[PDB]
Amino acid sequence: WRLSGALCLQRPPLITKALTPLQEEMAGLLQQIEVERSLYRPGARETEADKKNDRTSLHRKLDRNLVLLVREKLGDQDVWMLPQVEWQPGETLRGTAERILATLSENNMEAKFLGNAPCGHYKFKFLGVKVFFFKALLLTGDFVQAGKKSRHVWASKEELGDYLQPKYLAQVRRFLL
Amino acid sequence: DYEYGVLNIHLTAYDMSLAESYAQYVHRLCNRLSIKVEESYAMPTKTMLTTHERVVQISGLSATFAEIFLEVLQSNLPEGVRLSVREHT
Amino acid sequence: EHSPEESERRALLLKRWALFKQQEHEMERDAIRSMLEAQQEALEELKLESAELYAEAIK
RNA sequence: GUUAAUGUAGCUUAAUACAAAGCAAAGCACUGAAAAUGCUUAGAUGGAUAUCCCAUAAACA
Repeated sequence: WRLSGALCLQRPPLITKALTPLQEEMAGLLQQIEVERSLYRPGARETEADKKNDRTSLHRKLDRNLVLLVREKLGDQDVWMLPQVEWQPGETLRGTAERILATLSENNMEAKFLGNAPCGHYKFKFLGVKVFFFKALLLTGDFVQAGKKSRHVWASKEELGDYLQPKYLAQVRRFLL
Repeated sequence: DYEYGVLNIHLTAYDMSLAESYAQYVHRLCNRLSIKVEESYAMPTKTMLTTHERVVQISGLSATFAEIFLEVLQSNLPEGVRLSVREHT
Repeated sequence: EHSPEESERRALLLKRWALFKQQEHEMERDAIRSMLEAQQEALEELKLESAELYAEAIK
């Protein structure tokens, strides 16, 4: 059997929508009492303005969340895949998950693996194979080599359907936000 | 037998009321999701202007539960509050 | 002092705010269950293929 | 299509009678927090009969 591991990376949305003006006037009111009752170079809000086409760059979007999606090549297949790597029984899922972070992306991205339990598994057969879909949280991401020759794409769910058609790959949305 | 440790959330915001409002709001998020909150301690002012930091203790998480919760907190972010997750001493 | 129209205008937005939040909470609760069900469903899938693999994973 | 599921609102075989009920659950107010407490918010027969039924989703296919 061919053992293959994959990682469904999650990128946080940096900035939420602006508050309504009706909230602002209330915010001003509470601020005034707050003082009375008180007891004793920045990055651009959106860094896509210059790029407009850098799907490769980690910062494809800042207002919304993103999920890494990397074109992968197998021995007999070449299809658009979620970050995929070959793993062994000795290595645990987090160890396989950690290897995916540096192997495929070769970057100093900041990720923490809190839960060893995997979120998704889908099998494609023609040779029996299975793909492991892990989940993790990103506080921040430092993606080196933005312009790689590979087709790595950071898209949460909008492009998941476009690039991952079959339910074995289009059902990743089930455990996605 | 291992379970998620108790991780304190230090809500730092220049506005005292906003941190308190968010601290109460996030706690309302916590109890609804069945998150136990043992304490709501308050840090001293960050004398330099000053800022106010309020603790919201969180005990008990799950792998799927943690992933969903943290994004919800980010979306819940009203204005100019810095989230923080740190393992309890 | 706020006028009755101002209170009526504010009364409406609180209803909208409450409606939005309750919808978010219901969606959030379903998200917890859906991911947990998928994660639990994910656990079963590999167990059939090889239980030995999870032995490292569960640690 | 064969087997098989699944078809009152988180839960219930509460109910088809005199009501689509009870329960879980929510917002705001009250300022350690929570709870308590007051005022309030959102809801369902996707559907029949005394098994078909279409929808849905699986092993057969």
